[PDB]
Order: sequence, then C-alpha cells, then structure tokens
Amino acid sequence: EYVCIVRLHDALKDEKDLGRSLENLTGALFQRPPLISAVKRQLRVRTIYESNLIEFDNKRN
Amino acid sequence: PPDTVLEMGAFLHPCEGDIVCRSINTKIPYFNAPIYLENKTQVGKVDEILGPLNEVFFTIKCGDGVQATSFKEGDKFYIAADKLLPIERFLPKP
Amino acid sequence: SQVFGVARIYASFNDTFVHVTDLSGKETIARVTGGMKVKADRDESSPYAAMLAAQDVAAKCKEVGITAVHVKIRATGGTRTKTPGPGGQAALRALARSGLRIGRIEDVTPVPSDST
Amino acid sequence: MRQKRAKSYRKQLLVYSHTFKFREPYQVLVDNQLVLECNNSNFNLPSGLKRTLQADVKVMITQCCIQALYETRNDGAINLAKQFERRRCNHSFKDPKSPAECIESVVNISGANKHRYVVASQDIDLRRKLRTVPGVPLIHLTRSVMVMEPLSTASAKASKITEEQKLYKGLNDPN
Amino acid sequence: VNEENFLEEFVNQQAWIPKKYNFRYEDPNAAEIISYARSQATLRRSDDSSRRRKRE
Amino acid sequence: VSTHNRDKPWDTDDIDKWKIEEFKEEDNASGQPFAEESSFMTLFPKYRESYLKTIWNDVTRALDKHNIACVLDLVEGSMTVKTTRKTYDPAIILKARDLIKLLARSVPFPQAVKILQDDMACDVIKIGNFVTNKERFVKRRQRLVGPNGNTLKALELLTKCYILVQGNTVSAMGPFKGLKEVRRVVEDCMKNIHPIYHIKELMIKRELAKRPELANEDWSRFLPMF
RNA sequence: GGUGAAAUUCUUGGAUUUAUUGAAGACUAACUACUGCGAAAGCAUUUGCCAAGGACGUUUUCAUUAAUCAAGAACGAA
RNA sequence: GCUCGUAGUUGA
Ligand SMILES: [Zn+2]
Repeated sequence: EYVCIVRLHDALKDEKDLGRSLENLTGALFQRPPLISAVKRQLRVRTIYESNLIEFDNKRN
Repeated sequence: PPDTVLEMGAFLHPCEGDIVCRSINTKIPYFNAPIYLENKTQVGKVDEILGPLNEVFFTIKCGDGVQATSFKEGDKFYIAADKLLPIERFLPKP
Repeated sequence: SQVFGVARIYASFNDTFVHVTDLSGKETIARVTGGMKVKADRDESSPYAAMLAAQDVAAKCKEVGITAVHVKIRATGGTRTKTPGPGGQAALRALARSGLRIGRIEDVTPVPSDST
Repeated sequence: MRQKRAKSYRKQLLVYSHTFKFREPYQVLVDNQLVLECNNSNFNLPSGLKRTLQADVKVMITQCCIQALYETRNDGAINLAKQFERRRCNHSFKDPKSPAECIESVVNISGANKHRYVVASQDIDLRRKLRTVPGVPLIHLTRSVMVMEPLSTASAKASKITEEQKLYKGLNDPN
Repeated sequence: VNEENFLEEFVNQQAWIPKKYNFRYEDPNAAEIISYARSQATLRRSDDSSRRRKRE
Repeated sequence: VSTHNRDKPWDTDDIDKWKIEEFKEEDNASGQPFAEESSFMTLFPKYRESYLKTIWNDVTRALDKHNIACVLDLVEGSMTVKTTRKTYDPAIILKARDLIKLLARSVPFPQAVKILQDDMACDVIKIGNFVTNKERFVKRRQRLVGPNGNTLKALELLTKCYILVQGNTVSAMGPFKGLKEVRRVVEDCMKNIHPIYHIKELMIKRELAKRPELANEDWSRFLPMF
C-alpha cells in the first residue's frame, strides 16, 4: 500500500477529472519499470486492486 | 517503408510535446516502433505504452518537424505489422 | 510607467526614414530621414546617417516621454525589391543603444499580387 | 496525326528526357526489316521519325543489317539505307552477326543504354528483350502507321528512383 | 586563377552562345537547374478541391 | 538639384560611414527584454522537407548563437523564427526571417547561415511572373546560368554575390550594390534582354571606376546603349 | 526621387513619410511547379450553373473505319 | 503557331 503525492505540471480545467483518471488506472495495468530501478525495463502487467484520491489542490497542483 | 501498415492509434490530446493515442489495434506495439500515416510517412516512434488492458494508450515520440499541436482529434496513426506483438505474452502463463 | 510609440523605418537602397508616431499613426512625434545628416546623396542610405537619424529621433522621444517603441520595418516593395536597405539595421541598433525598449518587430513592406 | 497519341508520345519523350537526358536531335538506329517495309510501302522513314519524335532525327545503320540488305539483293533497299549516315559496328566482315544481336551489341552495354539510342525495328522479341533494357524508346511501322511503343516498366522504375535520389541529393544533400 | 582574364575569354570565345565556397559556380553541377516532379510523398496535409468534394 | 538643403557641419570625410560596429548585450541600453514576442513565418516547397528535416538541429544551434527560437512544422509545411527573452539584438530577428527564406529557396545551409553576419544582405527575386509561356520562361531562365554555368560565373564575379536560380526564384547574397545589379540583370533577362549586354556594361563600368578623373562626368558616351 | 556619381523633376502654395476615405485600370503573395491540365495560346480567391475531357480496368455490329495531307476552315498571334 | 480537313499517295 502507498500514499503518494502527484505534482501536475499545469492546472486542470476540471478538478474531478483527476479522480476519474485515477479510477481509470485501477485494475490490471501496463507498466514499464523506470530508468532508476535495477529491474530490467520490459513491459509487464501489474494490478492495482483499489485506489482512493485523498485530496487535491488545483492551485498547489 | 513497409508495404503493409495497420492502423494503430487514434489521437487523444498532446501531452508535453508527445502525442497520446487510444489504441485502435488489438495487439501491443514494440518499443520504439515507428509510427506512420496512410501516406507511409513517419511522424515518430512509440515512446510509452500505458493504461489498463481494456483501454490501452500509447504516447508517440515525435520526430523533427512533427508537432503534437498540428494534429487534431480523429487522426489515425499507423504501425507496421511486424511491430505488433500479442497481448497474451504479458499476461502470466497458466 | 512605460509609454509606447511606434517607430516606422523605411529602409530603401537610396535613403532611410526613421519616423516615430503614436499607436494609430494619426499623430507623429518625430521624423528624421538619412538625408538630413549627410551632405552627399550617395551617403543617404549609409549606416552612419541612419544611426544619426535614429539618435535624433530617440532624443526627441526621450524629450516627449516615449520610453519604448514598437518597430515596423519596411522596404520599398511593390514591383521593386523587398530587401530592407542598409539603414534599417543601423536605425534599429541605434534606437536600442539610445535606451528605448523594443516592442514588437514586424515587417510592413507592401507585397503585391506580384503580377502587373 | 491525332492530338491524343501525340500528347502521349510527348509525355513519354519527357520521361526519357528528364531521366535519361535525351537531347534533340534524337539518334535513331533503324533495322533492315523497317528499310524493306518502307521501300515496299513507299513510306518516308525520316519524315515519319520527325513526325513521331516531334524533333530532329539522325538515322543510323550498322554493318550487319546493311550486310543482310545486300544479301537480300534489293537495290532500292540498299539505296534507302545508304542515304542514312554511317555508324560502324566492331564486328567481323566475313562472319557478321544477326541484326538483332548486332543492334543489341550497339545499344545494350552493361545492361544500360550508354549511347542514348532510339531503336526503330520491326522484329518483336528484339523489342521484348530491349524492353528489359531501361530507357530504350521503341518504334515500329504497322499497317503504314508508325507507332512509338509505350514506356517500359524498367524506364518507369528508373524514373521513380531518379526522383527519389533527387529528393536526397544535389542541393538537397545533407553532406 | 584570376577573374578578369576569364572575363575577356568569356567575351572573346563567345561562351554565352551554346556550343554547336563563396559562389555557386565553385559548387560542381551548378550548371544544371534542378527541377522536381509535381507529386512527392510528403507529411503535409492536402486539402481537397471543391470539384472533388462535389464529385463525392 | 535639391533646393532647401541646410548645411551639415558635423559631416566630414574622416568618418567611415559604411562600417558596422558590433552589437552586444551592453549595447541594449534599456536593460530589459523585448516587450512582446516578434515572429516571422514562411512556407517551403515539399521537396525541401527531408533536407530541412536533416539540417534543422544545426539550424537551431545557429539561432542559439543569437537567442532566436525556431520551429519546423512539416504538417503545416512552415518554418517559424521568433525572439526570446534572451534576445538583445533587434535586427537579428529580421536576418532570421531571411535565413529560413533562403533555406526555402534551395540555398544550402553553409551558404545561407552567412546571412546572420552584419555585412551580408540577400534578395529573392521572382522570375515566374514576367512571361506566361513555359518554353520562353525556360529559355530565359537558362540564359541566366548559361552554357556550363559560365554566364552565371560571369555574374558572380562581377556582382560579388552568390546567385542560385531555383524554380520561380533567384536568390542572391552579397553586398547591396551587387544585389541592385543582380536584380537589374535578372529583371531584364526575364524581359527578353540577354545578360551579355549587362555583363559588358558591368565590365565597362568596372574599368571606368578605376580611373579617378572619370568619376565626375557622365559615363554614357563610354557605355554602349542596348 | 534616382544614379557609379550626378542630372531631368516634386517641393514652406508643405514635396517625401504616417493615418483615413473615394475612384480607376488591373493581379491572385508564400504554397508553386521544365514532370499537373490543355491541340496550341495558356491555366491557382470563395461559391454555384453548363457542357467537355485525360489516364486505368472490362470490352466492342468494331477496318473499303487508318496513315501521309496541296486547297480550305476553327482557335491563337497580328 | 496549333488542330481539323479536300485532291493525290500507301496499307487494307
Ligand atoms: Zn554488327
């Protein structure tokens, strides 16, 4: 389990879309490991079982 | 350019100079696979594959002189047939 | 604050015009040509004459209170050449050295339908 | 001459001029069957070539074709051949080649038309294996009508490749 | 070598009549004016003419 | 004769009027960036595309020496140059507007990048407008290059300009007097006047310019009328 | 203003430059073209109407139907 | 200048 802060590069026109995007990323997912990780970077499927958006500040992004 | 290219993605929106596409192809693309038009001209290569299994998106790394803002929604982007691999590979084997 | 004028430079191969007006162009502040600076007619398009003209124009602009100018560069155009003369760059650089802040720079050369 | 066939011939000649650098006057080699047919049918061969090519024509013949013309023993055909200006072929006098093989030795060097010739022959499989050679215009007289053959596939491929290298060479060369 | 010499053999030999790198001439193949075909495979969008749309 | 001319005591023969002094960051005496962004855009023919697609990064670095931002749009078929906050030279955008235009008219990048220098000027002359017939236009355009390029060489030595003929344009790069002479020669050549008359006129003008005593009086009696 | 430099000219009755309006005869910038269309002459603003066409494929009541063509005729130039 | 086209000629 993780609690994560995402920083957006620009302010969203619609706030709720962020939560909707998070609801799109719940389930089986196509992910590639980042460059920093020591694991070899090949495309895998990883399951996010449940996600919840705690807070969002569109001014603080 | 290859003789046979298959429609791969549909334009969604630009993102930080990259083109986001919803996949209109059943198969998964190769990494850095070139992306074409109906004119067989390359606009860029596949940068990132993302999204759930039911709704796959991919972002294209745009080449020189190719701008993400120049494309509009409903534009189709094409991939070579050998640059697709089946989705059953990434799923765990039974 | 900042008070804006419009500097219109007519840079031809024979002569240069430095002409500061307001934003509409209806009222003009100063107009100095390259021929007011040099005795010989061969030197009216020289960078020296254009530099002196732009210095005089910018001094008048500082007198009236213009702090920044928009730039409308123009060549002879029409059936003739579209290349600005040697005085246009000199007038621009002299306006910059005089202390005026530069706004938009755009080319207002009359370009025809190219057939007579 | 009708305008449609003249237009098609002009387009084909533009293809030959842009890709293979054909220049007026056009250098045309004739064959001995064509000489015999123009003798019997009383066809003015240089006038027909000037009409078909729409430009100046220079007519040539080899040793082997005119040698077969003496073998036919036709005085009018020999006279008609000898008005045309002479271009020699390096072949044996005692054992001359067949006119088809001779005209290919003259035209086909290393799989290409080096001397920029135009072949006006009546023989057919000669025209086939000259269609294999790119950039060789073929002309023949059928039923007192002189017809230029359409552009071959090899010539079209050479033109397409030439335009492709035009896109990336010359002034467009990155260097 | 030197320019002016070549200029008087240019007038004397009548070189302007056809025979019976600071500058462009130093580049070889500068004598040919390059021409291109009307149709190229390009990335540029091509709008349809009114006649073609009416035919559709 | 111009009347109502006032005296100019400051003008003397000591000043070199045609020298161009270098422009630096300290020369921009306002000390502030340009107030609003200035942009120039041009379109290019489709055959140049791939060449542009290869050289654009190099083009970018050249404009990075002058704080000018460039955008190539192959879908639109356009080249754009614009000023940035880092820009201090007001004229250097206009030269940028020249450069892409020279890149649009088949001038090579090593030649066309010299337009960023102060002493260099350029002219793009339209030749496709004078005559409507194709064969006449082709003949008059070939008269500019001449046999084996020699006439073109005879132009380039006389006007001291790089001259490239492409399509419906002639692109000339050099000094302003050379640009004037090139425009005269080209426009007369499209009007069925052979360039050899202008070449001979430039020769006679060049040899008369050496003699100091011939400067004041008219050269018309020396020059053959054509 | 122009030129190699000048000069003929316009100009304190305000020339040139700037802004606005009206009129006239014209052209359709880049893209863009020696390879597109048209028999030539020539041909790119938008929207309608009219008739005509090229190339490709399938073929034809299909050769005394074709090719060369003085006269003559249509278009263009003049 | 281009095209059509009569007398005549060639092939049918
Ligand atoms: Zn032989």
